[PDB]
Amino acid sequence: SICKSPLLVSTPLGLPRCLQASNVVKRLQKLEDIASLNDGNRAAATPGYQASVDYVKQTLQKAGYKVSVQPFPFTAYYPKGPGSLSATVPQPVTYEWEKDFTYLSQTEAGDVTAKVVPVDLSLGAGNTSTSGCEAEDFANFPAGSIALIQRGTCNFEQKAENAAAAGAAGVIIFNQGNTDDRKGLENVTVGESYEGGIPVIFATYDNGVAWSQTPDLQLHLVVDVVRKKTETYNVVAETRRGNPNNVVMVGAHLDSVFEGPGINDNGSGSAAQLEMAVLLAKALPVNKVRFAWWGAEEAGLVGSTHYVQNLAPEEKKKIKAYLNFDMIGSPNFGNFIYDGDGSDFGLQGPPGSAAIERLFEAYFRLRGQQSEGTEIDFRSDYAEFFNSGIAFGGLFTGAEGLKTEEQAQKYGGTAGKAYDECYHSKCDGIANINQDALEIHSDAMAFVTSWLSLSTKVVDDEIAAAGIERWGHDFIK
Ligand code: NA
Ligand code: NA
Ligand code: NA
Ligand SMILES: [Zn+2]
Ligand SMILES: [Zn+2]
Ligand SMILES: [Zn+2]
Ligand SMILES: [Zn+2]
Repeated sequence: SICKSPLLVSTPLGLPRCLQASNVVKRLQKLEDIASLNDGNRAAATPGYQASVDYVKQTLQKAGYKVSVQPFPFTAYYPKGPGSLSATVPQPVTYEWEKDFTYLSQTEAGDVTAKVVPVDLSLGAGNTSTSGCEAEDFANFPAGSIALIQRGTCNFEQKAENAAAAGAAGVIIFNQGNTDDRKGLENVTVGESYEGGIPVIFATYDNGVAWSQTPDLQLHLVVDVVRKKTETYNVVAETRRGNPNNVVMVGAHLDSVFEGPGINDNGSGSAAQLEMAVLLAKALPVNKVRFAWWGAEEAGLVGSTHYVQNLAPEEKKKIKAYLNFDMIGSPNFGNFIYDGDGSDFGLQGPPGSAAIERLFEAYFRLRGQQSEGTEIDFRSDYAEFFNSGIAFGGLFTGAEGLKTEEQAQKYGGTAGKAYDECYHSKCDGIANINQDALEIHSDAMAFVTSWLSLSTKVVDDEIAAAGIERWGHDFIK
């Protein structure tokens, strides 16, 4: 009733009043029901994702929006079982899955036994290895061997594809070892676009050093995964009203990991943004508001990156600001605002990102809540907007990091536990939501979206004055 009036939903203090976490939770329950009917997940290239798309689309159509379901090619990747790695020559040694070695995400499967050949290594503290980054590194590389490659400088995908082009049967990339914190296993990917055709694993630095100095070494490596070329979808809609040349865009990825329902990650952002879009159907914005639900974020930001890269330059220039909402209901939440001004972590977003951050900061302060910065190093769907020079910001309640004592004093909850203990897990379901955090973060999403829908001047002022290790969850280099 009252929240159908343009006088409420058009303005920054009216829209949050109308956007209730309890109503967002009803949408989260629908996503939970979808997961339960579709093998327990809403992952890219699954019926659970398709049913999520259908729900978002129908909801938007019922609220009066035209909806664009935008397909894009997508190579799905699924680990089927643990990997194996053993030395056969000069002496039999069994290496330990998830201790000595792990998979590169998006690797091909394989079962390979071959001589191990090091490629352009530069060992030791402080090294600036470029191992495997240039085709010349593989001059005189014997086809059929396993390439032993050191992390450094360029993307894992480039190292592995260069090895494949030299006829390698498999690739072992070991951590760089230039600092003490770069010697263990890490979450690493060859990218959804990997086309090397051969298996690729990651190993600890010390294992790489020792293997590189073992004469006659042969390793037997088994990678048990499946890749499948298919497609997935973004869902895009925009208000009929508002300046089409000054678009305020909001996004939230709609896919989960395969491991679970993805209710906090990222049902929370998807559902809050959907409630906001439904409310904004009755608003009278000055600037057009565009809403995107991204596919395949968990595979390396594939949907959001595809959307931005495929916009005609004229269309890209019309997007003035991008706001990203990825995980905003964490049970053990902190109040995190993207650090667009680099005040905390030294990485600055494109001009206008500071103004967006300041809007979120001021809103949290007005509500009597504390907040703090979080990193913007290409961890979610703003990445390609950032890369394209578009001002951006966003909100986050925390994932696998452990809450600090100071944060427990500011936000409550439990110090020493993850902000979200069900991150990327089967338990990321309907119970894995803090409704107080969801309420405040949805309120702030609504306030800043509505503010910018009336005036982008704070962003425009910074644009006028002005004159990559990860890509999503995994490290690309
Ligand atoms: Na080289
Ligand atoms: Na692709
Ligand atoms: Na990952
Ligand atoms: Zn997410
Ligand atoms: Zn995630
Ligand atoms: Zn900051
Ligand atoms: Zn509220």
